[PDB]
Amino acid sequence: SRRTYTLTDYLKSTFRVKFYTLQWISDHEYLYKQENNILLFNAEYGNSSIFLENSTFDELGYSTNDYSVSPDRQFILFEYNYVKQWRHSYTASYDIYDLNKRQLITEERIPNNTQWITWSPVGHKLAYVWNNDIYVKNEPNLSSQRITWTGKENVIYNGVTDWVYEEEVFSAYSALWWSPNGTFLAYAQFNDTEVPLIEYSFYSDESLQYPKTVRIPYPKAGAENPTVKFFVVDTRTLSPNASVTSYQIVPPASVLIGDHYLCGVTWVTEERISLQWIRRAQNYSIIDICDYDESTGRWISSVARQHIEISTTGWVGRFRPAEPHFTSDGNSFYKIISNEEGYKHICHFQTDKSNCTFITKGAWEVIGIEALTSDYLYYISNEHKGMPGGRNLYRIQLNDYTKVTCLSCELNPERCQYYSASFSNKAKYYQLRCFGPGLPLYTLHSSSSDKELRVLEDNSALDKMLQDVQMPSKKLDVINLHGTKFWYQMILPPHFDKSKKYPLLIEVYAGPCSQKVDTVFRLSWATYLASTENIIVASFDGRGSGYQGDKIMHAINRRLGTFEVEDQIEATRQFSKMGFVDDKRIAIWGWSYGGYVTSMVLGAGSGVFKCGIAVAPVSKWEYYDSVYTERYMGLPTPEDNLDYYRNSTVMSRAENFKQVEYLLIHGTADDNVHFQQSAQLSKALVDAGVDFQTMWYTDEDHGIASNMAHQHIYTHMSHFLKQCFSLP
Amino acid sequence: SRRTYTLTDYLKSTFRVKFYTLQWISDHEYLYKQENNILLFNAEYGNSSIFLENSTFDELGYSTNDYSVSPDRQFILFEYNYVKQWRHSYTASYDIYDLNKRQLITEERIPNNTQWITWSPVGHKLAYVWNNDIYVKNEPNLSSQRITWTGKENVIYNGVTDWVYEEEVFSAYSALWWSPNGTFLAYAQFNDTEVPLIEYSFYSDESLQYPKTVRIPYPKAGAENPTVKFFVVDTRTLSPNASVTSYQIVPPASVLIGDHYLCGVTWVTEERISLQWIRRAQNYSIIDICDYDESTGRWISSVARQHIEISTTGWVGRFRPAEPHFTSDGNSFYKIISNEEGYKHICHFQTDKSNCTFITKGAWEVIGIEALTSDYLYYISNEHKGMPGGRNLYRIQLNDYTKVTCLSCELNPERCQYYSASFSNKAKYYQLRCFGPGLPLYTLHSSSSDKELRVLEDNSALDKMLQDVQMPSKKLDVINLHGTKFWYQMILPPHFDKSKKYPLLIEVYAGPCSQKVDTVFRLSWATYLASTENIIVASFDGRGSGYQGDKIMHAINRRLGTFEVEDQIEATRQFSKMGFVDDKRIAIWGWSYGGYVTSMVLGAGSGVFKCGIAVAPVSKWEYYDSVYTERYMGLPTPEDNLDYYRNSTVMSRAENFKQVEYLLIHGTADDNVHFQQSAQLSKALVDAGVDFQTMWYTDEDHGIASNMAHQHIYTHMSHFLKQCFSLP
Ligand SMILES: *[C@@H]1O[C@H](CO)[C@@H](O[C@@H]2O[C@H](CO)[C@@H](O[C@@H]3O[C@H](CO)[C@@H](O)[C@H](O)[C@@H]3O)[C@H](O)[C@H]2NC(C)=O)[C@H](O)[C@H]1NC(C)=O
Ligand SMILES: *[C@@H]1O[C@H](CO)[C@@H](O[C@@H]2O[C@H](CO)[C@@H](O)[C@H](O)[C@H]2NC(C)=O)[C@H](O)[C@H]1NC(C)=O
Ligand SMILES: *[C@@H]1O[C@H](CO)[C@@H](O[C@@H]2O[C@H](CO)[C@@H](O)[C@H](O)[C@H]2NC(C)=O)[C@H](O)[C@H]1NC(C)=O
Ligand SMILES: *[C@@H]1O[C@H](CO)[C@@H](O[C@@H]2O[C@H](CO)[C@@H](O)[C@H](O)[C@H]2NC(C)=O)[C@H](O)[C@H]1NC(C)=O
Ligand SMILES: Cn1c(=O)c2c(nc(N3CC[NH2+]CC3)n2Cc2ccccc2)n(C)c1=O
Ligand SMILES: Cn1c(=O)c2c(nc(N3CC[NH2+]CC3)n2Cc2ccccc2)n(C)c1=O
Ligand SMILES: Cn1c(=O)c2c(nc(N3CC[NH2+]CC3)n2Cc2ccccc2)n(C)c1=O
Ligand SMILES: Cn1c(=O)c2c(nc(N3CC[NH2+]CC3)n2Cc2ccccc2)n(C)c1=O
Ligand SMILES: *[C@@H]1O[C@H](CO)[C@@H](O)[C@H](O)[C@H]1NC(C)=O
Ligand SMILES: *[C@@H]1O[C@H](CO)[C@@H](O)[C@H](O)[C@H]1NC(C)=O
Ligand SMILES: *[C@@H]1O[C@H](CO)[C@@H](O)[C@H](O)[C@H]1NC(C)=O
Ligand SMILES: *[C@@H]1O[C@H](CO)[C@@H](O)[C@H](O)[C@H]1NC(C)=O
Ligand SMILES: *[C@@H]1O[C@H](CO)[C@@H](O)[C@H](O)[C@H]1NC(C)=O
Ligand SMILES: *[C@@H]1O[C@H](CO)[C@@H](O)[C@H](O)[C@H]1NC(C)=O
Ligand SMILES: *[C@@H]1O[C@H](CO)[C@@H](O)[C@H](O)[C@H]1NC(C)=O
Ligand SMILES: *[C@@H]1O[C@H](CO)[C@@H](O)[C@H](O)[C@H]1NC(C)=O
Repeated sequence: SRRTYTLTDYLKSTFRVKFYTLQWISDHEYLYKQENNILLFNAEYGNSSIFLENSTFDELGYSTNDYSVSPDRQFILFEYNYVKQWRHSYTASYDIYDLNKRQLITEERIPNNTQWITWSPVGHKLAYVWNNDIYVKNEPNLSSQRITWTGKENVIYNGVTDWVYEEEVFSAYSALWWSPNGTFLAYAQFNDTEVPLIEYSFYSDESLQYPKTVRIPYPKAGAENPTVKFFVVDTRTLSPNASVTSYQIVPPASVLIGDHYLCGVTWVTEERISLQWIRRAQNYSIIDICDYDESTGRWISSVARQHIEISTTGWVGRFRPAEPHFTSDGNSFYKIISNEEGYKHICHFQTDKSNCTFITKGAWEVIGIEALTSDYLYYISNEHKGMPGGRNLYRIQLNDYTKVTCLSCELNPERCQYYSASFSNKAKYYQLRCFGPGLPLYTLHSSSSDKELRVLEDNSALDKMLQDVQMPSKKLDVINLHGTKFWYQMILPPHFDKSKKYPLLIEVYAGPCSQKVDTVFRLSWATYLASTENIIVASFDGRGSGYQGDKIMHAINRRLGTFEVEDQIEATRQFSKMGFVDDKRIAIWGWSYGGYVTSMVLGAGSGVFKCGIAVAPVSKWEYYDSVYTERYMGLPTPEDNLDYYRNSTVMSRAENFKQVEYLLIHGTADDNVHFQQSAQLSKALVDAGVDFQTMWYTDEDHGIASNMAHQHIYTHMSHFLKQCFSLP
Repeated sequence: SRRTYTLTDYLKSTFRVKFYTLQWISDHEYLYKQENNILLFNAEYGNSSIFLENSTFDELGYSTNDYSVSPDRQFILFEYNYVKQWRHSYTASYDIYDLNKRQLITEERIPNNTQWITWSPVGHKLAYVWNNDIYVKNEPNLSSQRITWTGKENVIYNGVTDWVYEEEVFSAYSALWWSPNGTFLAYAQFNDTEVPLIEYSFYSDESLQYPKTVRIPYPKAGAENPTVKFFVVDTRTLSPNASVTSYQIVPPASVLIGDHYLCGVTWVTEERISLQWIRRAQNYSIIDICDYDESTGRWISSVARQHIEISTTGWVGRFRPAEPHFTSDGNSFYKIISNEEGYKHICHFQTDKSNCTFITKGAWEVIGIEALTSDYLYYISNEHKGMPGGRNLYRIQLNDYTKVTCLSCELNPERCQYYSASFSNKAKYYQLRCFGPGLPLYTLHSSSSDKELRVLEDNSALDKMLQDVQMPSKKLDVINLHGTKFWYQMILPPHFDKSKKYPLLIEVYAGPCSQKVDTVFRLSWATYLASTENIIVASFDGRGSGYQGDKIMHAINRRLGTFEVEDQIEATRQFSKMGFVDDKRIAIWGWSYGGYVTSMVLGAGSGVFKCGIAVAPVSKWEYYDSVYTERYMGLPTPEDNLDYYRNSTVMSRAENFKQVEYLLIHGTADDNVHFQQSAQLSKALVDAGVDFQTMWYTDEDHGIASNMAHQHIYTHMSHFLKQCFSLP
């Protein structure tokens, strides 16, 4: 008999899952890193030529973290000195190389500690942020022109997001957007003057005698939020002895009236820009299409060019409103919005008309719009086979919504049921990325007749390797809760014995619009637990989960910690009846919202779970950030939703932990879910005379992802579970 | 059958040990709190009368935390609104109550948040500290006179100590001293301007949305230290419109030359004061006796009145240089110093001459000088039976040092071997306090006849309750390590069967001048471990331990973490050979320095210990305070002792932890041994791939003493030990 997938196999990634990352640079060509050099492929034929010899990297005096070729191909940025900040943010040093002269620009260099940098969409202009201010370099070798003067550490950010905007609104650090042709440079200014500071200790290397205190303007629920300003700069007049020509665009009056967020920016044409704003409440957003007035430099908005989007049952969009996809000429756009029935579908809008027309419909949802031509619209949805945890690429005819074809559905039906796509510049070619249920598969296709063209990466090596290991099997199925069909997944140990009662581990996320059940292939900790430790690992998507319509997703609106926690319990009760499950050994674990749900479940007193592990959990919503929290909970005031904020804390269920074995884990430098959350929960448990276990991870943040900490937590969690399940 | 002493019995103090706290107020009277009344006792004839009826307390309107009667018995101070700060410091509100007119002073009340307050030694003058400044009230009903104007939060302290002086030098918050007749008020001023701040999070009550950051000027080893100034205020001129008459006394040149500490103050007569100073190196201290010059108001210092004390093998004194005890006239004094053999004994000094004469001698040590009269000196020593862990009261005739009597040695030889004493004014009577090995016994005696007069408290009630429980016995004995005899104690389970093999827990402190082996009776966690769980708990005092001469104590000078750690290992190795120890089940635990030694031992790779628990340990000397650390280690510089600071960290031993089960515990609000110490240690263990267990305690300080935390830590450690010993 073979061997099993071990914890070390997981921790050291002994079984490599290959991928194929390419960067389109034209309607038919893409850059790809092979053996350290940047190759240039011609999708059409498959022939490649060298674009940058690995040799050039060696001659640089540092490790190249990332590269970015200019749109006209005359220059390339070299990113080094990478220093991570939050989830997307970081600082770095940059060198600009001249691909013509095949030399390295040395005059007027990009500054040290640059916060963000980007080429214009055409040519080779540059805009970057340094010390919270924006700078523009029209030519690599020329000196930069300062765009903003208000930048102030921890107070005013120009061109980059503050903490909450990076994490909860844009999911990006960048807040700069060049116009299609480089005339205009739009940017947002964030003002955190009145945002309270979260403070926590950072111990750093053993050599530091006194700990450092980290301070971050971070708006917790109901607190003062950062304010925002959007401007469009006319770069044509940037001159050393000239002022900066910029125009401030404000949101329509229906949002300007109170606290709001800027949630999206889309350039339509050189003279048309679409701004998307949302009220602080987040159930009311509006798109404002503004046109440039050549005679005054103003950006004008009109009531006819404005489009509202609200939600009466919940919040708008999944984590933010979906983005508008404009036609080439900008006279109309396609965007995903909720149906009359609550399902997210593509609607066609006239830029200056309010009524829109849905072009897709059904008891399923469009995930996103991937590409748009004059003739077609390509999108991703979970329509196929009615499985919401599946994803496929579809193409619909614009002049006939009856003609919709599925480009990926039948390519490899057993191996591939979960895809994402990447199209070349005018959608003439697309790369399909299959993430499971079988081994990932990357392939290239021509939009003309949808020919397979060629395989880019098929993971044959991993496949050869895995046939010698006793892998667990993954099965998806459905169970009915309160008249609704909900999906679950179970990772089952190899050589499954129906007569044996296996211990069961429930892995949970369960946050609003979460999806823990899908057909994605993963080599994870659960793979190990099932393969070597014979533990069945299962996940369930109940009320509050996404991609199945707003009736399901919005079910937990204003009441986080109720129906989603309850469904995890009821679903587990059903699993516990299966003959091959040892109902006396059921555990539950989760990270983040999953840690919160795990804790609420253990504190429910259901008698269904023997033990559980919460990693970096929210323990009280008033401790989490304003943007995410308020979106689902409203404000913690008696006039709004205070009662539901107060009875949804983990601390309120403290007494009930006397019935279970609990492991609470948290990184001390978590800037996201503050260590404070676990500190407050451990204290209430201690105050209740409840015994449990904890594990802090010094200086680790929300991902507890440094190499050693990562190995350590999974090793520590595996020992705790084995002890809970009486496993040798 | 019988009950055993349980964890709950320990945690809830079911078996109460009683004591008898009294306050001498004259040569033959003392106050005592009984049934909440303040009683006035007459030692002569044993009769008693009510000094303050408890009715008074009931009429107050707040919980009276404590009280202090004025020396002339006309007023009484009531302390309420007590709020603890560090180990000795706290703030409170105070009412003054007139005993004659049995009414409460309501005019010119003492301010709230007062930091320290004390009556003058005679009369009823008051001196108090508020907002870091000193104030004097000549009468309870009169407005106070401000004495200092430099008070400043976290910077300048007048009349009270800063953090390090409080914890390591004075072992008190108070820094003011009235002269015997109340003429002068001396006080020290501490300047923390250049002391770095230790910063850490305090989460507070669950309702606090954002954690607060605590900041304390705290000097770590080798860092900038607080500076001090000493003044004597002539209180006779205090008047609403008069300036403050004061004189600054500076240390002698030999100490003034560099960083130093004021370590003690002793009023000799109304016109003579003794200041004791020590160099930052702490192997050099000097006593400077200053005389008041009536014609100029200054306090004059002279070389003939200066006395130097140094140490060539280590530091001066035990934790500070011993204090001088002056005769009534102030022409000579008695003080404990190390003799030529390295044993601490009483030397008689002439105030204006440098040579002294020893009045005690032998291979044992004087612990302290308790009282002094024109004809006798009373002291406590461990001479009896040659056991360093025993304590007795002796009286030596001043005109004939060969004449010494032991006053407590034979009162109750079996029950009482560890005494402390408290003498009335002029040493006419003394209360004797017996702490073990039997149950505590408090007695009152007459000094003229040395008759026992009466038993104040004999704990006969506790004795009765304990006859019904299976109590463990405590045995003290000796072993030889490298040719030197050292003491150890073992708490043995009831019905100790010399033939069975019991698990063994080593409880360690082992810091410089520590004494974990004594004849004190204690109802502890260990009592429960022996009585209920049948675990032998042992302690051992090896190299570095105190009360056995400098050769033993100074053995670890400049090398903490070496010999005392090795001695714990070798002694246990010998214990494991005694026959009744299950060598497969030996553990070690300790708090503070003991937590440090516990960790160094586990990291030694001796294979002797299966597991250990360290509570709030030091992990690296450079992280601990300057006063304590430098005393034994010198400076962490390559010029001085850096090499020994560097290889004495627990982290340097991380790799050896892979062989043991370890539990690391620390309170997050520990202001003494910063959480940073365990946080840096766990980070090193994670980095080395070591699995271990952790337990933080939210908002708990160095004592992890809140009621619920106390129960929680011991319950958690019991579970861990029992699991390590395979005990159900
Ligand atoms: C205020 O003072 C009066 C005394 O003047 C207090 O009354 C005394 O209270 C104590 C404590 O309850 C009584 O003692 C008890 O005696 C029996 C022995 O027979 C013993 O079993 C108990 O353990 C305890 O020792 C004492 O007899 C009683 N004395 C008088 C004169 O009544 C009163 O309690 C005080 N007020 C408060 C509320 O503290
Ligand atoms: C950032 O926002 C703050 C408001 O919180 C602005 O501060 C105000 O500025 C005006 C004009 O300078 C003053 O009259 C107010 O007293 C300020 N209020 C506060 C709270 O300071 C600040 O000007 C904004 N900064 C930018 C660049 O827009
Ligand atoms: C907070 O309180 C609400 C209202 O009492 C709880 O909602 C109820 O939950 C029970 C389930 O035990 C249902 O049977 C009721 O119908 C619910 N009432 C409402 C108004 O919907 C809610 O569960 C509590 N939240 C938490 C996290 O405990
Ligand atoms: C730090 O290093 C010193 C020097 O090597 C250690 O002291 C030696 O310890 C060995 C083994 O116990 C003895 O045999 C040597 O005689 C010691 N040398 C000296 C000069 O003392 C010391 O133990 C180390 N400190 C720690 C905590 O490991
Ligand atoms: C838009 N805009 C600007 O352009 C601008 C500016 N501040 C400056 N300078 C700051 C110090 N040097 C001189 C002024 N300029 C540049 C400028 C202004 C007017 C004429 C020429 C150049 N601010 C604060 C601004 O908001
Ligand atoms: C398991 N889990 C989560 O829970 C989760 C999550 N992403 C989010 N949010 C969207 C991105 N930014 C804010 C958080 N959460 C929800 C959450 C995280 C932490 C605290 C509270 C809620 N992901 C990607 C995830 O895998
Ligand atoms: C010793 N001494 C003092 O006495 C003193 C003082 N500061 C004051 N006052 C502060 C505000 N009111 C007036 C001055 N006084 C009191 C005082 C000085 C001179 C005559 C009368 C009263 N300082 C700083 C000082 O060191
Ligand atoms: C067990 N243990 C200790 O260890 C200890 C101690 N007292 C001290 N020092 C003297 C008084 N105040 C400062 C510390 N330490 C030694 C120590 C404590 C914390 C860190 C490093 C050394 N006590 C009374 C004690 O019982
Ligand atoms: C550069 O490319 C060559 C093939 O063109 C390859 O053999 C070589 O390994 C590469 N250099 C490296 C190791 O970066
Ligand atoms: C591919 O080959 C064709 C010739 O058929 C050539 O024109 C084209 O430039 C090549 N592209 C690359 C990048 O190799
Ligand atoms: C801009 O101003 C600077 C002032 O030093 C001057 O040297 C430069 O020539 C000016 N630019 C022009 C040509 O207008
Ligand atoms: C939007 O949310 C707010 C909660 O702050 C609520 O009061 C308001 O009625 C909501 N509007 C809609 C359309 O439901
Ligand atoms: C004790 O009795 C003596 C006389 O016998 C008396 O002077 C004294 O005041 C009494 N003490 C008390 C406090 O009762
Ligand atoms: C405190 O010390 C600083 C130097 O560290 C000095 O500047 C300051 O004046 C001192 N303050 C007092 C009141 O002694
Ligand atoms: C002190 O001076 C004040 C006025 O400044 C006056 O009212 C008061 O009477 C004076 N007190 C004395 C003791 O002279
Ligand atoms: C006191 O310590 C210093 C510095 O560590 C040392 O140089 C000196 O020799 C010591 N003094 C004596 C008398 O040992």
